[PDB]
Amino acid sequence: ALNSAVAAE
Amino acid sequence: YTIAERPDLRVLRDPFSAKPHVLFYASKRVGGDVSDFAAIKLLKFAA
Repeated sequence: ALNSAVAAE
Repeated sequence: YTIAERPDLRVLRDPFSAKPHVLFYASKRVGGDVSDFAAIKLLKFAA
C-alpha cells in the first residue's frame, strides 16, 4: 500500500 | 436493464512514472440504462 515503513498507514 | 461493458479489468503497473512507487492503475469500463421501460415497475410510498 501507499507510504512504506515510515508512516503507520 | 442492459449492462453493456467490456469484460476485463486492466491493471497497469507504473514503475517508470514515479521512481520508488509502483502506482497500480486499474480500470474497467461499463455502462447502461433501461432498454425496455415496460419491464420494471416500482413501489411508491406516498399515497
